[PDB]
Amino acid sequence: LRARTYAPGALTPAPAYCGAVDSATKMMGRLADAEKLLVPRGWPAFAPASPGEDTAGGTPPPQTCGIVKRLLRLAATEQQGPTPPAIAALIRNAAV
Amino acid sequence: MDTADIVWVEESVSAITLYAVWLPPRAREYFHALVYFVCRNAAGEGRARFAEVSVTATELRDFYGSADVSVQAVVAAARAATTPAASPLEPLENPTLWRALYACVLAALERQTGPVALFAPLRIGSDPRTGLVVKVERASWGPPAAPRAALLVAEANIDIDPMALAARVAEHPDARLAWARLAAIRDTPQCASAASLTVNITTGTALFAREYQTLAFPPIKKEGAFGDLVEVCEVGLRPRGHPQRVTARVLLPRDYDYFVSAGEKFSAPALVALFRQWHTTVHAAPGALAPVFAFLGPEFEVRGGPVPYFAVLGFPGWPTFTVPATAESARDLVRGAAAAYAALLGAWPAVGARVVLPPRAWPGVASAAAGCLLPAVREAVARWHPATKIIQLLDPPAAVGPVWTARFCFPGLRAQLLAALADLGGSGLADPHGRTGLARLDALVVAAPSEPWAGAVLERLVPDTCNACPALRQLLGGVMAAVCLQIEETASSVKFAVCGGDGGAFWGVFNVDPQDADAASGVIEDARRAIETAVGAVLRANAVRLRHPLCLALEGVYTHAVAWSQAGVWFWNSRDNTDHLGGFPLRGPAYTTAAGVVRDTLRRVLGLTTACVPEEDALTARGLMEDACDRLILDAFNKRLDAEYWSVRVSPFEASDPLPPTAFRGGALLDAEHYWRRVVRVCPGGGESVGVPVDLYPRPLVLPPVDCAHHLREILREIELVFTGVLAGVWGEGGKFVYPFDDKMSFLFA
Repeated sequence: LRARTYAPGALTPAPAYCGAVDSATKMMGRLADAEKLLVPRGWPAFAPASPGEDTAGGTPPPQTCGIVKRLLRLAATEQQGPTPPAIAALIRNAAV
Repeated sequence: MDTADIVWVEESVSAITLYAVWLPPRAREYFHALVYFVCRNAAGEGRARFAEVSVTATELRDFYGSADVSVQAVVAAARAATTPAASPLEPLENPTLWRALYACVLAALERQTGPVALFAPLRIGSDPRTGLVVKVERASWGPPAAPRAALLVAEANIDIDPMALAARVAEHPDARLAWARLAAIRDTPQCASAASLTVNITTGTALFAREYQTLAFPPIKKEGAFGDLVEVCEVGLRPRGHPQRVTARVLLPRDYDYFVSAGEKFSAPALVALFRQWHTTVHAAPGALAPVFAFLGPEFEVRGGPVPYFAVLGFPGWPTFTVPATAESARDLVRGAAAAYAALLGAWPAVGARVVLPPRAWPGVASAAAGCLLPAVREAVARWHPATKIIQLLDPPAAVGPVWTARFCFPGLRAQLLAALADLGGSGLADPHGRTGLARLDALVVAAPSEPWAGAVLERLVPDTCNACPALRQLLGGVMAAVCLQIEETASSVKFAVCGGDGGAFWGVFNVDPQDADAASGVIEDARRAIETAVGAVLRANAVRLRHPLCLALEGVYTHAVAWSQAGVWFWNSRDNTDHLGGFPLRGPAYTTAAGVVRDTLRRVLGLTTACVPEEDALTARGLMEDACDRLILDAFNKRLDAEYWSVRVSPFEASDPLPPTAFRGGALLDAEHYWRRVVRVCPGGGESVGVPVDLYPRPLVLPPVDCAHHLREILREIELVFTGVLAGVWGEGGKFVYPFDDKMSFLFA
């Protein structure tokens, strides 16, 4: 029950919002920055590919459906012990 | 040679090291070496003495094991090693040459001067005109002094570009990372001068602490004086291989004999850099020779080794013992290490299998030993083949019960056989001084029963000798086959029936009323005694003599046995609930819970088997099995966020995943990677299943969700492999056991 549903305090009124709201492109920039921050401790890299690049490869789809998947996977990751979860590297707060 | 000028003293020796290696003025057949002993008197007083030996080329080729070496290469490498400012890691180019050199020099010294030993009283006679030890003899004059230790702790910070490590790894796809670090450091020595270092040495009288921000400048933090740990000595020699006088400058320790370092985190480069700085500092003033600078370990080979050590061949002069810490038996470990160092003269484990006999003399000894035996035994030896079956008439799944079953063992047979066979074949040796080597082996055997370290040494040593020459393999196989046949023939008349084993250890069944308990304990002993006597007689028949008399041991008495393969077997005793399981893989922390579950379920099923019920019982049995599996999976849910729990071990000879680039940025964590590699598996996206080497990253970690379905399937296959056999054997069924993982509990981890 606890590991497969929203946290108890998420849907409770608060004076102000404490999340991350953005456009598409700046969201990509912030995601790249957070991934760079997290890489040095075990998190695997991304290695993407886009049309017009020097390597065609696969996954032609550009950053249109590739942001929601990453955001959802980041948001569904739980936390172990006193170490704050990974999402804190994007929201920039140690109380989420 | 004259005895009218020889001066005699009584002393003890605590270390033998290599000082110089040169070539006489006009000769290309042999070379000369100069060695240095650090002796002590009856009350504790250091002294330095020197000796000189000459080595030919035939002996060097024999100890190398091939005919592609020369004295010129040996001399060139020895001369190159003298300057550590530019070439500090010489033995990394070719280790076998250094191993052969050390072994041959030790053997020549032992043969020429006389018998020597460590930590034992001796009488030494020297020449006053030249100052070189000329004779050594063994005597007795009292309770020689006791060794002493000293604790050491060092830490260094070196920096190397990850690109070099990546390139070196790419060159050899299956290399260990410690070797890559060592090679990169070797390419650019100057990086070992700019490192930051910290050293703490604790002795029984003083203390020595230093903290260098950079190893090329004065210390930032200091405590203690160098003039206390060690003493500098100058000696004037006059060897027969030189035209003019020579001088030698050496270090003598004060109030200790060897270093002891814990194994929690051991790094070679720190010690190498520290000793390099000491070597550069001490040997500055002109007017004297310089020693060699060589070291050895398991990280000097591309694929590493399973037993760690750190061997010193030259500067500074005393050994270092690396012992794993965090063990309540640390004192026992250190005592075993010291005993092993003393007994084998310090060569083991550096030299390897050359401590017994050179690798180019085995075939003759083996042929001579086999030539005598007995006609039938010779015929058996000639036809030996690895994959053959002689005695052990059972098969895949089969169950026995309820009867009296027994297990017997011969403790330590291969080592005794090798010793006796080498002694028998020694008549073919083309030398009267090699027997000393064999003698050493004999001692180890006699100490095996009451000393664990001897047993471990023998267990590690016998396979190397066998791998050196296949003739030994064939001879041992033939003799063991003869022993097994005799055992079966004799056991066929004491109400015994051999059911499994190979000859070193076996198990069988008895023929007696299964009810009385006070009469079944009087038949096993008689059978054991009869088998022991018969095997002894058969061995004695073929002119084979053993130092330690044979002794056969009984390892338990049971009532039920089940066999599901050629290496798996389960024994159970239905009066105290004792049992034994053999043949289950164990490659991680999650492979023990499966073993416990298997044991419990098997016990329950076999307990229910005594309900004397028709085929319905089988159905009932099946139910129980399934239930167990269910519970296991549920229990695994609570440990879904643990990375070390699910990690599995991999050896160099298997195939593994490629190394992610980030792993090359770890730093000082790559030094302790001799043999094993631990790997886990994670899923970062959709179906990706990428790998991760757990041990190369600083703690704590930050990873995506673990992959539990993969590991759980891998475990479940092995779990079912045994249940299927039990079902097919106990009840004679024909249906395999299959657990529906994909349609019942796969939603938990999705």
